[PDB]
Amino acid sequence: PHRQPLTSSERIDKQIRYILDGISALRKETCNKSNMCESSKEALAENNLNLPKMAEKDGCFQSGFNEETCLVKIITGLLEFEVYLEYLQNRFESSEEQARAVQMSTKVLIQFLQKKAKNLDAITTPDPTTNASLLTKLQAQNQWLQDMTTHLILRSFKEFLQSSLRALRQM
Amino acid sequence: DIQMTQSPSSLSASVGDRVTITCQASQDIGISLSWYQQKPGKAPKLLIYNANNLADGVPSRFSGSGSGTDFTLTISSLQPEDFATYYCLQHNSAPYTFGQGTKLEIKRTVAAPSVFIFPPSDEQLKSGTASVVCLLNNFYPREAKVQWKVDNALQSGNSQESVTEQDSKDSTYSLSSTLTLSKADYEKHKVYACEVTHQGLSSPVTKSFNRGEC
Amino acid sequence: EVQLVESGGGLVQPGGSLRLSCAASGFNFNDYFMNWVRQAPGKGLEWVAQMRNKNYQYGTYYAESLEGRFTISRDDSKNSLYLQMNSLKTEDTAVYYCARESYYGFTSYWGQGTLVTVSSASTKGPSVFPLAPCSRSTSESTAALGCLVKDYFPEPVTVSWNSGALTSGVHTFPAVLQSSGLYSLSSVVTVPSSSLGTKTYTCNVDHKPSNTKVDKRVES
Repeated sequence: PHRQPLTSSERIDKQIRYILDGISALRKETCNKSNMCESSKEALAENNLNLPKMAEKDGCFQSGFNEETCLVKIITGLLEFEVYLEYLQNRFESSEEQARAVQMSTKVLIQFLQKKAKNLDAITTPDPTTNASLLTKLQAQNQWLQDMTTHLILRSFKEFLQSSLRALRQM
Repeated sequence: DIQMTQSPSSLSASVGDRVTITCQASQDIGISLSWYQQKPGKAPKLLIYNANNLADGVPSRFSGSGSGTDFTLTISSLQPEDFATYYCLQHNSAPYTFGQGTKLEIKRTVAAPSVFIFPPSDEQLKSGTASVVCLLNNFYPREAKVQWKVDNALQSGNSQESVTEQDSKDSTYSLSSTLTLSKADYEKHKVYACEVTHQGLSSPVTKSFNRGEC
Repeated sequence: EVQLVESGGGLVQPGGSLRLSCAASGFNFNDYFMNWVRQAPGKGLEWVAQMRNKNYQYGTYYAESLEGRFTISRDDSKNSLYLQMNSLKTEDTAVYYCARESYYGFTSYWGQGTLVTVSSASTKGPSVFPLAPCSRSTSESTAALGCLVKDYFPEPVTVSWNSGALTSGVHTFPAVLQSSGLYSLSSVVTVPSSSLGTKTYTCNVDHKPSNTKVDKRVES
């Protein structure tokens, strides 16, 4: 079935939904094994994590909406998530393709959004050295802490993309 | 790597007393710390896992406490079988790390050693070496000084010592000191003596023999 | 029951290499992380290495103090864990325990351990000499006798008295390492002095590394 060309915004919308679908498949696999995403003591794994999240000051919610500050926050947030998506690559075999897809699709999305931004002056790029050490730190942990880290990343990334999707529909 | 500081290194306590052992981690490890008990000649035994969970069959007088960097093992009303070496294990992030260990020993009343001296055997002497052995049997506390004298001359550098683990029935120690000489030096002398100083003795006790009388 | 059995221990020259093995049974070996832990004679526990499973890409971690001299590996088709040790030094002399790591990270099961001795000394059976006083005491109610187990290598030796029938009052002391590189220990027993000459006392010494067995009847 044929259609007209997607606009930039429609392309972005479709990209986010594709990533969410992939995150969903990853979540399903994680929660069907090991601790079954039992989350009572997840605060323990959260200590080592600085996961991006929306706040009202970011201007991504309908109330207090601000297109410029929101877009900056989404791009900055997604750039910060990338080290955590790299972490996820080793945690899924029997789902290699899916974890790979989520990671690649997020990179494509970042580029779409950076095109939409111009300028990128307010965009804080995460430090590679800090990211390499963080990744090492996360991988060194025992299996239980790694299962919890995995679940926290998936949930938090899902939440960030859901809020991003809603905000980008207003742009 | 995460470093562990376990305290104290050694602890002397009475049966029925309460003791605490602490471990500090060099960074936050959450609750990912476990406590091990080890008896002489045996593999370590898990007592407490994930900071506060008692292992199967572990008596409830054992309890673990703490989170983050500071952890405590408490033992209430020590029983004789509880005297051993205790270790914490950091198992948050590899490489995992054991603490330095706490050796927990029974406090008992002072017991003076029985002292015995043994000359070298004729069988050993055939081979050119003479071992003179002094035994201190069943004393408390562990601290004891043994000094060797040959024809009244204080010896240095030619003896080695060995001390047993605390006895499982009477809570005492025993010490064995060996003086080593060539057959030639052994034969040049007459009086072989071991002098023992210990808290249980009001004055030092000397045991000796004369070489030609054996 | 879970069983972990170490092999491959023994003596090795300074600078040498040794490969330890661990045969696991009674559980699905493939699913578990495994560790090596070591303990130098009379010293504290030292965590050595971790071998992860397939799910974790067979990742390996090592204590930093080892400076990369050791290599851990596994063979899941044989239910076996390995520790390849290189550039060995005397401070690597220890009992080495194979251990199963919990999901939670703590060590849950241990092998009995295998002794590795790093030394220039060669395997040597002990000479066993009697320990008996110069003469019998007439005053004292307690007598001591024993055996000196001299110049053997490596550890360990086992000593019993009267084929295991005499255990009360027995003290078998920790070996001392002599400047020659050989070990020496004494085993003593205290007995009522009235027993002397009414009964035989024989120490039974066993040194598996040299396959030596010695009975020494002590006359006092």
